[PDB]
Amino acid sequence: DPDQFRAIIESPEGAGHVGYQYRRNTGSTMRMVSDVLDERVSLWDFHCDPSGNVIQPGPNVDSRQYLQAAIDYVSSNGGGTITIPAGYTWYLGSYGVGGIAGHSGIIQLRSNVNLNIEGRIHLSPFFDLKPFQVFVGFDNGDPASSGNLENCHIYGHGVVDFGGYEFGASSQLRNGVAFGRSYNCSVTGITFQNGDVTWAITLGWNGYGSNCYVRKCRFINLVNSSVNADHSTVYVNCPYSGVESCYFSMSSSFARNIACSVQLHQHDTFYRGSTVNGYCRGAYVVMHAAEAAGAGSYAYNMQVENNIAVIYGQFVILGSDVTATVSGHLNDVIVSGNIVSIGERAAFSAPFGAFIDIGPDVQDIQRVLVTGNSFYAPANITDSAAITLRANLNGCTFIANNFDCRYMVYNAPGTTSPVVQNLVWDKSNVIGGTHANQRAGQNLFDMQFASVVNSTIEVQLSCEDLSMFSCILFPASCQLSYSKITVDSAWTKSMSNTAVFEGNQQAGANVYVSYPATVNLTSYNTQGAVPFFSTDTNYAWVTSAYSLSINENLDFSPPATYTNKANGQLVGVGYNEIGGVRSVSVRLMLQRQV
Amino acid sequence: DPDQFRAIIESPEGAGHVGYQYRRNTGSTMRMVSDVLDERVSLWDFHCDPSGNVIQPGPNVDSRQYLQAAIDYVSSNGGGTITIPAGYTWYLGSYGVGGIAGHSGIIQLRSNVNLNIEGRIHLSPFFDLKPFQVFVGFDNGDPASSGNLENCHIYGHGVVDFGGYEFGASSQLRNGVAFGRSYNCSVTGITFQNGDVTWAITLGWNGYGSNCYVRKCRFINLVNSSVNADHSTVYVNCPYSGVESCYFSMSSSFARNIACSVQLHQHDTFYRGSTVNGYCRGAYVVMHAAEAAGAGSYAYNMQVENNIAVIYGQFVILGSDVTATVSGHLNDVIVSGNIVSIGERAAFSAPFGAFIDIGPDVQDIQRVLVTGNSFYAPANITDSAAITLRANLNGCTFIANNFDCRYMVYNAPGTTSPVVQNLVWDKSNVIGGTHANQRAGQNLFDMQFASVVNSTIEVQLSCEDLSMFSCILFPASCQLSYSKITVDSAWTKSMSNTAVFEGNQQAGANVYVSYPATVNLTSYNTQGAVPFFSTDTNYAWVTSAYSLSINENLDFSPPATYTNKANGQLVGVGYNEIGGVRSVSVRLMLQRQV
Amino acid sequence: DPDQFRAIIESPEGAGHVGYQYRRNTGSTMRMVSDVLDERVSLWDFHCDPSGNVIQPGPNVDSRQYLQAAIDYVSSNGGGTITIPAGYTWYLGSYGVGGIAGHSGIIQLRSNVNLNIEGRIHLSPFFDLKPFQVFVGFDNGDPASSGNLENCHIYGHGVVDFGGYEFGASSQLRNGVAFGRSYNCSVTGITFQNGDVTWAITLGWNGYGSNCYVRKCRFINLVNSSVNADHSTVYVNCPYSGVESCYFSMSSSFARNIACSVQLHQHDTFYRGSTVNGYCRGAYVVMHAAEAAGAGSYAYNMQVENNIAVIYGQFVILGSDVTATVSGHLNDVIVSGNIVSIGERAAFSAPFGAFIDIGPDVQDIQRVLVTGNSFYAPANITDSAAITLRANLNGCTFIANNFDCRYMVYNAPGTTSPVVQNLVWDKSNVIGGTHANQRAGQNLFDMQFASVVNSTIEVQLSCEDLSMFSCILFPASCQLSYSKITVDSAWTKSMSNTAVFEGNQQAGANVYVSYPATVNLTSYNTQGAVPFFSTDTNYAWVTSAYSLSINENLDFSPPATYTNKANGQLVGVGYNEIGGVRSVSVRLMLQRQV
Ligand SMILES: CC(=O)N[C@@H]1[C@@H](O[C@H]2O[C@H](CO)[C@H](O[C@H]3O[C@H](CO[C@@H]4O[C@@H](C)[C@H](O)[C@@H](O)[C@H]4O)[C@@H](O)[C@H](O)[C@H]3O)[C@H](O[C@@H]3O[C@H](CO)[C@@H](O)[C@H](O)[C@H]3NC(C)=O)[C@H]2O)[C@H](O)[C@@H](CO[C@H]2O[C@H](CO)[C@@H](O)[C@H](O)[C@H]2O)O[C@@H]1O
Ligand SMILES: CC(=O)N[C@@H]1[C@@H](O[C@H]2O[C@H](CO)[C@H](O[C@H]3O[C@H](CO[C@@H]4O[C@@H](C)[C@H](O)[C@@H](O)[C@H]4O)[C@@H](O)[C@H](O)[C@H]3O)[C@H](O[C@@H]3O[C@H](CO)[C@@H](O)[C@H](O)[C@H]3NC(C)=O)[C@H]2O)[C@H](O)[C@@H](CO[C@H]2O[C@H](CO)[C@@H](O)[C@H](O)[C@H]2O)O[C@@H]1O
Ligand SMILES: CC(=O)N[C@@H]1[C@@H](O[C@H]2O[C@H](CO)[C@H](O[C@H]3O[C@H](CO[C@@H]4O[C@@H](C)[C@H](O)[C@@H](O)[C@H]4O)[C@@H](O)[C@H](O)[C@H]3O)[C@H](O[C@@H]3O[C@H](CO)[C@@H](O)[C@H](O)[C@H]3NC(C)=O)[C@H]2O)[C@H](O)[C@@H](CO[C@H]2O[C@H](CO)[C@@H](O)[C@H](O)[C@H]2O)O[C@@H]1O
Ligand code: NA
Ligand code: NA
Ligand code: NA
Ligand code: NA
Ligand code: NA
Ligand code: NA
Ligand code: NA
Ligand code: NA
Ligand code: NA
Repeated sequence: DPDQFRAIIESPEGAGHVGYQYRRNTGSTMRMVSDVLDERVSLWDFHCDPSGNVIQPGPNVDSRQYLQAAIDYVSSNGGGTITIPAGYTWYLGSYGVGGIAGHSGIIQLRSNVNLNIEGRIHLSPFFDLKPFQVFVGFDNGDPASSGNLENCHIYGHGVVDFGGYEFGASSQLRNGVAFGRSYNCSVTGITFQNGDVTWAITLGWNGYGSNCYVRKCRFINLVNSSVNADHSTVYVNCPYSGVESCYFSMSSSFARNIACSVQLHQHDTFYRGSTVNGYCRGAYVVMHAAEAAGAGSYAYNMQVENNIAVIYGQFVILGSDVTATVSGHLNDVIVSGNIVSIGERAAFSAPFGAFIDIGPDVQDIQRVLVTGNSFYAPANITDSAAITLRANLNGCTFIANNFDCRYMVYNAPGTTSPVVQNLVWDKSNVIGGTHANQRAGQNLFDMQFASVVNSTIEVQLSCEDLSMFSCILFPASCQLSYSKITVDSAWTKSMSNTAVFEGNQQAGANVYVSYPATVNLTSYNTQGAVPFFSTDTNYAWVTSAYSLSINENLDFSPPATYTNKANGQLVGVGYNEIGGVRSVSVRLMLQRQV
Repeated sequence: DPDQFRAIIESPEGAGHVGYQYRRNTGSTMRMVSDVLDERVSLWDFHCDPSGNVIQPGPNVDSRQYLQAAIDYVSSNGGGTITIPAGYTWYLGSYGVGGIAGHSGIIQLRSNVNLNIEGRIHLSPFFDLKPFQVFVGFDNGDPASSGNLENCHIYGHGVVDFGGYEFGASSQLRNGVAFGRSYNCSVTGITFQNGDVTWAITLGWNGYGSNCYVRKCRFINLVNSSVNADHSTVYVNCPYSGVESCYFSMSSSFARNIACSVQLHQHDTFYRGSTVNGYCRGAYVVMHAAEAAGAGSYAYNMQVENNIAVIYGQFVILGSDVTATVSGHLNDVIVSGNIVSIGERAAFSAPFGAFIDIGPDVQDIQRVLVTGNSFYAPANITDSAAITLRANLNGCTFIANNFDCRYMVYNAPGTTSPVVQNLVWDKSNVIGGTHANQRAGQNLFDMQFASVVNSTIEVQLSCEDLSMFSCILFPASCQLSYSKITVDSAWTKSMSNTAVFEGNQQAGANVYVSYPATVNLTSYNTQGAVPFFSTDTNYAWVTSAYSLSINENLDFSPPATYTNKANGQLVGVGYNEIGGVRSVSVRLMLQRQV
Repeated sequence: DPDQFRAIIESPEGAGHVGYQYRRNTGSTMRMVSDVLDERVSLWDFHCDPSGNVIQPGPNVDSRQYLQAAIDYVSSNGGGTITIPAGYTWYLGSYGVGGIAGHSGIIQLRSNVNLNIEGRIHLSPFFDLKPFQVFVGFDNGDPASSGNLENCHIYGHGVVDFGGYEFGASSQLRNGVAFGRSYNCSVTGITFQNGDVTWAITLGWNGYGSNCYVRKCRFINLVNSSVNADHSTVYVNCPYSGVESCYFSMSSSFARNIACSVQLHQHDTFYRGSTVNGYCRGAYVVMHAAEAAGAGSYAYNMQVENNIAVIYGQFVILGSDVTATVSGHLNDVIVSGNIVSIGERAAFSAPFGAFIDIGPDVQDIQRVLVTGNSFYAPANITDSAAITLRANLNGCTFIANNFDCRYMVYNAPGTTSPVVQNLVWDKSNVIGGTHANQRAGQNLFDMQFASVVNSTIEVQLSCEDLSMFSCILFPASCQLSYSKITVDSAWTKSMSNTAVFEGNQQAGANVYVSYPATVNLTSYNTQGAVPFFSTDTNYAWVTSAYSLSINENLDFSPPATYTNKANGQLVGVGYNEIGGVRSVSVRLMLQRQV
């Protein structure tokens, strides 16, 4: 049948008739060529017209149904990896159908079906002014009724290009990859670019999912208009999941005001080793009660480490909230090894610059460690703080950071009156000098709170700034109890005010406080050991004080150390070599219970 | 010969007769189809019966000999990568033969032969109740006589499933990958699951090997029975080797009592960026003298950083030991950036909770830096410590950590009496408040040692805990010399005991100590400058003291500062505006040589 | 035409006549075998003689033109990935031509053309004694006229072997991969070995380039002769670029004196997670004004974290410089989590050992944070320092490090006289004890500078070292102002000198200083409250002092605290129970404005 043989060979079954054995090894399987070819699969195997003839991709070709067919087919065989070939741009030109339609989905991902994107995937103008989620892992329009997406990995050296199209309306949503209720899924190596989107990738769905990761990806120019309501490049909404070694860049002015790189919203999540430029915000670390279904109502074991950022707003934002029925809690957080600066901008030209923000809208944030970070803002940016503490806080600890910005602790007066507990600012935090001389009328630690309890503020300057009103100021409206507040004397000799308690709160029974002050004293006339007393009676709270001044006199000396008396004078015993009433003005370290 | 031509084409040599040139490029090599196919290799090329017909894998098919044949064949050509295809589960049903038999080996790995596991590898019930090591890189039953395994990489999106089978006896061993005397080997991307094993991966053999790594792997439910004697998921037994970005999870109760994620046992080894849940222990960092053959008897440059863990026992365990002939030493260790909690459990229901443990069974551990970590244990877990110091220590330094647990330093009285040198607890360690009010009868730093030398403990509270017996207590049995022990006054005003030296050890010539105390004093009756003396004679050791109390009196003041006298009284000079014997009880900061 | 059919099949077009459809799927594209084969490409498709017959690689075969042809061809189709097959060594035996010739180039890389190196690439002896750059991404002999290289990735399990050939002359250059003006390029997984080269990889060109990375690579024995002038394994000369998780090893003696692992020379660059053995230096972090064209004249956001190193010289070297026209600035640097030791060597046998060096040859270095690192040098290495501060510094901050070496701060007297600003050494830096008893004639902090301003040095010992001359010494030639210098008393009771100011600089108006001293005092004879005065008149600068000694006497007590008098005596009020002139020698804490 040698006519039939030639016909068979040229037919689509022809490769199934040509035998093969690996490297002529007689111990190897006797196969057909088609068997070996069938070990791999690409978009070319599905990118064909109804008569089976291949179609070249391009801007007038909608590749969506072909990729979907490929995905569908490989899913039917228990999975595999589909290559999107290099050297070609594959345009997407229509919405998907079925369970992804509720999500404005283009492509449905399926379990165990990996995409090796080596070429480029580009959105056609069909999508201009419309919502879209390019890859969707949900299988139901209602995520609560969705099955899971498992073991789906997107990787390669290729690109997803969003076509530069602006949002049509603020209320729209746009996404690159929504993995859905996603278990062991990942994106590695891909560049996402040239868009106006809400997110590039989302992981999980309200706590459902596990072991999802974004690694070695680039995210470039993904906000481009004033219509875009909000952008967060990666939203991590399942536990045991994270972002590592990624690069995030924006150029748009709008991004400086609206864009965040990462959301960590479930327990055991991380954001590491990544570089951010041009964004408003670095990361939110948040437990929303509305997202607590899959993994509980606590966000714990949250890690933000070893990132590099230039931002215009706030680096890390901490928060939690409630619904009628569920209480969200954020605890057990570490922020460490990050090097962050506020980019060159005018004061008040973007959201208030901060390393840590305690974001408003019942919060419960505690057990946070912020350690071994650097923060810098240029000297003109009045709105820059180590922490903007703008809502209730139940604990945050700062150790061994270097903060070089306008404020250390700040909240705006007569906005919120946060209730503050367990704010620990260790003496090993180094306060930079870039804003020296810029602080007229300002308090370095401006404690504009309802109350402060169980808190520690150990102020240590590293250079002079005599422009500042005070190192630390508590308004009379702020209650202060069971706290330690100290101001180290270095670089403070010429300051009129070091610590200010406008409500005399430092007299509290369990307030432990020390700071420098200038005190005028007068002695009795007695020759010999002689008392010196303060002229003012403002010191009923002082347990001891000691001299920070030299004694220019030969004929007498004031006391080295002082106690107080019931009338609020200080008193100490000096020495009159010759008698006479003495009158001196001395710099003292005032101490209370320390 | 056109009959012969058709026959040739359908034969196993047929692809070797069909010509090919890349993309019709006339400058390309004129090849045959078989040449291009021979560029890749899969298990399908060896998974055949004796007549060459392919065999489908499945639970009634033992794939072992076929994979071994593939490995053997590729090794003969100088190496390559064998694909274990996606969409299939490949069952292993028998032991291997030869040099791996001594190791209970299933598959022998060979140098330069990589395995790309995209499908699933599952153990058949043949292995129920038996020992096994799935992949073995030794080529001799005696590892000391083994050749090396070099340049062998196992990677992909696939899975090794251990079939859920329990151990048959405690004395058995079970492993996933033993690389052997392994140089430039790695496992990346693989999920190891559903087992009862000793290890999932071991790297090296008693110091022999180099540049072995486990990256982006998952390890899930690898302990399931009470028979399992001990589990450590990755054992690193060669230098210049490590674990990074991995995920470790257990669900079994037995795992909470026996399972550790990593062993770092040779120099220049690391454990980074990984997430652990459900394990007893995080990592051992140990030099066993018995393992010192390949790389010397020092474990140095050991790094445990930026991990996330929920454990039930101890995070990092430090140790070393000796044989008759060889002395093991552990030095130059860093533990940093880790965020760790003891999981919800009853007190004493698992091994004692600790961030650092100094593990018993001559140790030599020194030059350890523990910095910028968080640790948390729930308030009910009495058995929780920043360090359980249960064997000899030659040095460990703690700086800028946040420890929130029951004890800071602990050892059980009348177990061991460790000899302690160079324990440094810097003031920048922040002590959390979760266990406040839980510490009746307990010492926060319970120094239950034979001796303490060249040590620093700078206690700083961040909130009150008046339940505790003391901040720090030394029993009379503990010698204390050439040390600094300080208790900051903040939050201590109402404590009866701050530091306790049951053997009066704070009087030592080179002991530098300060802590608060209440002292009753009486003055002479003299008007004017007047001495006040303590009623008790317990202060022969005090170099100075100063007031931590206000003076409620108008008519006199006690001294601000005090020295001592030979009889052990304190003495200072106050001021009697009017004469009369005065009697006061004051809170003082007692100081010795500081 | 069945003769023609058989002929066609055996021809190079034969595979283009054999039909295929994926897995017999009738919905799949009807293709030819050649179409599926054309989805991949290897060196075999170009490694052929002029008649198209394949050539086997080997030491007598020059593979260069064949690889270049492959690269060229794939570039023409918009890119792809070329495999360099496993199981073969591919020798390079000649220079390339054209635009790479100016760079001594062998292979020209092209945009979007990736190289998957699974086999070995070896240099033939043609290259002995000659310069070479194996892979070059420039397209012009003058880099300023070069186009860019974009989207080029080199990866796999293979090896580049430099053939062991020595340099022929010091003035020559040799490189593995020069990416050129390189945007989104990377090298992953490759081992570079057995050479005498200047660099293994360079990224960027004078600030031009972006998003270039070296990951999971090994670099082994890349210096082997005394001819080699200088070696730096990776030179990062574009922003948003870095090195992570790499391994660097040298065995040569010459490497201990000349070799550095990484250069970070542009903003937003990083060096993380890597292990170094046998090198002189870890990393330079430098802004050269001569390299400022592409990305500006500031190196900012520079990160060196979580590395492991054994080196013989300096870990991190900081610098900047100028040209006639351009000023380079280095700022916003973090160095954190690194564990580093000086390898076993004789004192002065290699460049001076240091954790941080401020390298000479107008510098501008500021806003540097050095935190949470360990450093160790063996006790014999006299030339070991936490910082060698050998050129001008505008700021560096040290917090919570553990430095165990001979010096903390050092500069050699009568070499440079650096101008120092904003040097911050926080009290949380722990000073190790390995060099105790080795410091005869040495100052632990040897402040051999022109001047020191706005600086903080808080010395805290952790053990005794009475061998040292002083803890800190300022020569009379060093101006000191607006600074804080403190020496904690612990472990200092027996020291003759703690802080030394050879120019009496501690008297400065804005110098804040405290340290211990022994002081002889004499009292008046008066019974009762009685003054004690120092016999020496060296204390005009002291604001207060207090006792660090016990009082062995019953009949009197010296003052607990002292002030001074205009003549430079100290004075305080003690108590004579019985009268008589008293004479005591006491250890005091001397304080000035603190
Ligand atoms: C851009 C971004 O992520 N911003 C963060 C805030 O997130 C919140 O606003 C977003 C605005 O885009 C999201 O809401 C929008 O999308 C919702 C979800 O889309 C639906 O469900 C999807 C699964 C389908 O595919 C879609 O087709 C659609 O059906 C939609 O319901 C909203 O109407 C719309 O506005 C974001 O919603 C979350 O999206 C993730 C990712 O897709 C998804 O997994 C979640 O299910 C979904 N959550 C919920 C509850 O629906 C929404 O959360 C974020 O709130 C803010 C955190 O900071 C604030 O709150 C802190 C705690 O009080 C406080 O401290 C802080 O100061 C506050 O600013 O951070 C970013 O702004
Ligand atoms: C599970 C685990 O790793 N536990 C750690 C302890 O390791 C020790 O016990 C293990 C129990 O499973 C291992 O011993 C077992 O296996 C030995 C080796 O198997 C043989 O050799 C292999 C190469 C072959 O393939 C096998 O067929 C067989 O011939 C076997 O000899 C023992 O009888 C058996 O109990 C573990 O042994 C090491 O295994 C690694 C990995 O396979 C291998 O590379 C080494 O060669 C082998 N070492 C030796 C010396 O044989 C064995 O080390 C670990 O000791 C402990 C550390 O903490 C303790 O010690 C500290 C220092 O004193 C102390 O501070 C601390 O408090 C102590 O708890 O940590 C885990 O428990
Ligand atoms: C080995 C190394 O990298 N050493 C570091 C120092 O770099 C400087 O010396 C190098 C010696 O090899 C390089 O100069 C050499 O190469 C130059 C460039 O080659 C040319 O241009 C290439 C693009 C072509 O392919 C070549 O064919 C050739 O045309 C050449 O011009 C020089 O003559 C030659 O000596 C190195 O030069 C840089 O090389 C990189 C990587 O290839 C390239 O991207 C740059 O363009 C090129 N730069 C310049 C300006 O040409 C050259 O920089 C390095 O200077 C030192 C830093 O520390 C010192 O300076 C600090 C600041 O003052 C100071 O604090 C510190 O104490 C100092 O030691 O670090 C290493 O030693
Ligand atoms: Na929807
Ligand atoms: Na905390
Ligand atoms: Na209030
Ligand atoms: Na054995
Ligand atoms: Na240490
Ligand atoms: Na004892
Ligand atoms: Na050149
Ligand atoms: Na700094
Ligand atoms: Na000078």
